[PDB]
Amino acid sequence: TKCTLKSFTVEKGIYQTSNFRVQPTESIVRFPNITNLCPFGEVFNATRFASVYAWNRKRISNCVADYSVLYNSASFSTFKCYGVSPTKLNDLCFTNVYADSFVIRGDEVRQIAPGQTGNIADYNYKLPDDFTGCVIAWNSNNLDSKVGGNYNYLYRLFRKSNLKPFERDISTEIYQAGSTPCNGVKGFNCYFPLQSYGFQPTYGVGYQPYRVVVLSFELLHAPATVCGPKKSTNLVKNKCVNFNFNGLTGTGVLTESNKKFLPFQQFGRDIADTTDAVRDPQTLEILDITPCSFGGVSVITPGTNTSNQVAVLYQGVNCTEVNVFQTRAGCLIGAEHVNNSYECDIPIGAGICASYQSIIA
Amino acid sequence: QIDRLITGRLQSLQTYVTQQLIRAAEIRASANLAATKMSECVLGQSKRVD
Amino acid sequence: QIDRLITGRLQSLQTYVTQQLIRAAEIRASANLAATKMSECVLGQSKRVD
Amino acid sequence: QCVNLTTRTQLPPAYTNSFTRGVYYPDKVFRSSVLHSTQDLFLPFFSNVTWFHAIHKRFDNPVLPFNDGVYFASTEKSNIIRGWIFGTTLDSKTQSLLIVNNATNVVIKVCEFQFCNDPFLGVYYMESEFRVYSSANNCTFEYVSQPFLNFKNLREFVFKNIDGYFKIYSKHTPINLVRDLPQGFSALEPLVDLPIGINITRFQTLLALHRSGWTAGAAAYYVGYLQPRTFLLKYNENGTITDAVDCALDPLSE
Amino acid sequence: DSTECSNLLLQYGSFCTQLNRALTGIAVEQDKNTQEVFAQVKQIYKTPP
Amino acid sequence: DSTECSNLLLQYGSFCTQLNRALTGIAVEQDKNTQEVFAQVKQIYKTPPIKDFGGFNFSQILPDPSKPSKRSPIEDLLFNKVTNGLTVLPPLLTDEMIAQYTSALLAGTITSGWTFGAGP
Ligand SMILES: *[C@@H]1O[C@H](CO)[C@@H](O[C@@H]2O[C@H](CO)[C@@H](O)[C@H](O)[C@H]2NC(C)=O)[C@H](O)[C@H]1NC(C)=O
Ligand SMILES: *[C@@H]1O[C@H](CO)[C@@H](O[C@@H]2O[C@H](CO)[C@@H](O)[C@H](O)[C@H]2NC(C)=O)[C@H](O)[C@H]1NC(C)=O
Ligand SMILES: *[C@@H]1O[C@H](CO)[C@@H](O)[C@H](O)[C@H]1NC(C)=O
Ligand SMILES: *[C@@H]1O[C@H](CO)[C@@H](O)[C@H](O)[C@H]1NC(C)=O
Ligand SMILES: *[C@@H]1O[C@H](CO)[C@@H](O)[C@H](O)[C@H]1NC(C)=O
Ligand SMILES: *[C@@H]1O[C@H](CO)[C@@H](O)[C@H](O)[C@H]1NC(C)=O
Ligand SMILES: *[C@@H]1O[C@H](CO)[C@@H](O)[C@H](O)[C@H]1NC(C)=O
Ligand SMILES: *[C@@H]1O[C@H](CO)[C@@H](O)[C@H](O)[C@H]1NC(C)=O
Ligand SMILES: *[C@@H]1O[C@H](CO)[C@@H](O)[C@H](O)[C@H]1NC(C)=O
Repeated sequence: TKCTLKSFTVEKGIYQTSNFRVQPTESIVRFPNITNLCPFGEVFNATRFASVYAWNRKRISNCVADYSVLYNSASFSTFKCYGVSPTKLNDLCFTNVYADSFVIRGDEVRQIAPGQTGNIADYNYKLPDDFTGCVIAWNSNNLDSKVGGNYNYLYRLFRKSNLKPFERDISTEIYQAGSTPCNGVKGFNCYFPLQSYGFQPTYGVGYQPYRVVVLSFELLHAPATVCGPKKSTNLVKNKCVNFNFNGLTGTGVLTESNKKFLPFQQFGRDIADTTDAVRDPQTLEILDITPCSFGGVSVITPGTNTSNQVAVLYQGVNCTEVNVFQTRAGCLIGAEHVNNSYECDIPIGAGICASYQSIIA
Repeated sequence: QIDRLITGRLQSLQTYVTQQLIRAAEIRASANLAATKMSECVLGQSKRVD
Repeated sequence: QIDRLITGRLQSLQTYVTQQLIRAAEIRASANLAATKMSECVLGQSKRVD
Repeated sequence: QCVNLTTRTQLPPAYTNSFTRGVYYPDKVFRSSVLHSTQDLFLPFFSNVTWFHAIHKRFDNPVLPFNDGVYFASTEKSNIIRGWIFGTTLDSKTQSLLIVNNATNVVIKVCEFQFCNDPFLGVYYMESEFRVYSSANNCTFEYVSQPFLNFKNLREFVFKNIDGYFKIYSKHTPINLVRDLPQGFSALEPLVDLPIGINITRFQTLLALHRSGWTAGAAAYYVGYLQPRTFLLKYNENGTITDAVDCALDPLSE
Repeated sequence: DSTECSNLLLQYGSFCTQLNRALTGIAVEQDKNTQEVFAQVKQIYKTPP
Repeated sequence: DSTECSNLLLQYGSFCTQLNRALTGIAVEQDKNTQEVFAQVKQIYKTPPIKDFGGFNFSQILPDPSKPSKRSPIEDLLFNKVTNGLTVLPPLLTDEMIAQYTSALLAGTITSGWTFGAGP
């Protein structure tokens, strides 16, 4: 009170000095059920992968994507992102994801990169200089390789011009190594562009076949259907907590509600447009949001020339939520309630007055 | 630019309305006094000095 | 952005407190009139017309 | 497969009164015993709504401009109206949205379709005739859901294209009136929001033929257009919109 | 008559409604003041000729 | 509860203190107004149990003993006909004590004339 009045002596009276707050104790985040998962099992772990001149493009959209399972997997020998962060894939949202799957040699795994120049980069699969997304690659020597040699995986060796980014070329036109005319007829200086790989189990690390899946993100004006997973916590009721329900955040006491919502309605508002009712997204139940018990802290004292005894009034605060007496004005601590009636010395409110004789109310 | 002009003109209009409310309160007090004089001096003879 | 919200809400609160002070002056004038009528019509017989 | 229907009878389209229909819930917010004034794309009260018939020989399937929204009213018996055609140019050059309800389920597709000039379905007295498209080349979005569906049923629909979201509001109403729109109040609940993100400027209803040439089953439907205006909506104790005030209709409601 | 100005002015809320309400209250208060001062009789008395 | 907002609000100084002090002045002015209007007597008078006032009936303005609020029928009808940091402070005088003050004024002006307003 001396701090509030900017004086070392306090006259007899009641002085509003501070503002009692019920501090939030927990944080409750309730987010709806993580269903309709993206089909990453049929892209990363499919039956047969495609060649690199005819790489399979899978469109990931209208689903929720759990990149934490993909990132925490130890089978992947290469997980390199060029436009995003691996730890923020579960937080960001994208319109759609293009998954480009193919098989290359182990020494050509570095060639799927922006600014990298190679045969696979120029003739088989080209990335732009402003590429966003992540390239994932893992060894597949136990599956793709055959003791007689797996010749099913072809790759383009010759083309007149370099690729545009995200361009396919499945054409089988005979290349002209020299300047002799070739009408599709092979000769001394005219060769077929698609050659087969030499995947065998006796080769070392670098010649083993590597399966590569490249995820590319689009951030167009289409709505962001692809988002990360939502980790909803448990629900705590009857306490002043910080609630986060489907992006609607606030602070309040969450109690059971008798308001019966219609099934299309999610939140509830009073006359003054304040959210006082809400539906939990996990379990379809209705909760009232009572604001925490904020109050004004008033100090009831006589003069400091008389005595240093004080009483504290918490305005509009019940005595179970803070010589303790409950008034209609609030909870009064430090004053002894008496049954006698006197004239009002220090006004408390609602017919209650305080006086010094100790402090009585 | 319109945000600057809007906040300037809104502050001017709020100042004008506040001054008009204070002057309307003063004129209401004067009119209550005039109605009291109409009741007590015209419609009757007043013992109140001055 | 928070500064814009702060100055808007502060302007709203100043407007509310100003009009509350004007209405408090009006209610105080009405209550002074009511106390005068309590003293002169209830606690005595008044010669004042109307 | 496409078929020109050449046994139609020429007749100008009709018009009738909207009364107090076309109201929908503007948001997902419960409100209790309060009057809420809201600014949104609403259908004007007592407005001029376009009336189309299917009677025998009338078969009304034209293409109409979408504008900012479409109120679709359906006085329906025996399920003649089956879906709608959504797009801009209605050919393979652009990307179009398909809403169909056949005998099993509802299918929602966003693809590059080649629409026929006269698209319809057909029921043999059994549905065994599908002539609504000729091709489907590049699909971007597919969505299979639960089925939405004297005139006995009244079907109200609101379609909106706002920020790439396709809002479908709907309400089922049991009526027993013969010819025109009944007079009453019914707020349309939100059914499904679609992430389409496409331009739509024109629309077309999909009907079904009855075969036993072709015969048109008795049906009538109504097209209204959504305009940006203010409604004062009344919310009861249970939280349903029971009455509304159009703020730009007359000075009394103003 | 600038519609962009009114669209930006709607972001500030109901200040204009408050000012119009206060001015309307002042305007009806002036008529109430004249009614209270001068209309203290319901009979229009006339002097003799 | 935003701490960054309050840190930015401390740059504007004591505006909040002025608003709180003006509202506190209004709040104590209302109690002062009620005190000046109704508490004009320091003696709580009662009517006699026998209401023999020479034919004059005051039952519609005297308090009703059957009602728990101890209000007059006219006062009961009057009370029936009237229907984010925000707090409402209760008034210092409750409605029961204001009714008690009006009952004391009525008993004084019925039993004692204008003499109780000028002395004993
Ligand atoms: C149904 O009628 C329409 C309207 O005439 C036909 O559409 C035209 O078809 C001819 C056929 O070569 C084209 O040359 C025109 O350009 C089309 N008109 C338009 C506006 O596109 C349609 O082909 C008919 N259906 C069938 C199956 O013949
Ligand atoms: C004074 O007035 C009251 C009410 O105005 C009278 O009470 C009524 O008495 C009659 C018959 O005794 C009843 O039928 C009414 O119902 C009473 N009215 C109420 C409101 O209770 C009372 O009789 C009058 N006289 C005295 C001497 O008290
Ligand atoms: C195959 O890859 C997918 C990637 O989504 C993973 O979920 C699945 O567990 C893998 N299969 C096996 C047998 O580990
Ligand atoms: C969502 O998950 C909870 C988890 O217990 C389950 O009870 C509920 O049935 C699921 N579905 C819906 C629609 O809430
Ligand atoms: C509706 O429009 C048509 C022509 O567009 C017109 O003939 C008709 O009178 C209109 N209806 C009303 C009720 O004005
Ligand atoms: C949508 O289509 C219409 C006509 O088909 C055109 O006028 C309009 O510009 C298009 N909108 C966009 C954003 O391209
Ligand atoms: C309805 O349409 C879906 C999708 O085109 C199709 O799979 C289904 O077979 C159709 N139903 C009938 C009865 O043909
Ligand atoms: C659309 O389809 C045509 C023909 O099938 C094809 O040439 C074109 O590449 C496709 N475009 C896209 C974006 O899929
Ligand atoms: C609200 O619902 C109750 C049933 O819970 C019903 O008795 C009451 O009539 C309804 N009120 C309105 C206005 O529809």
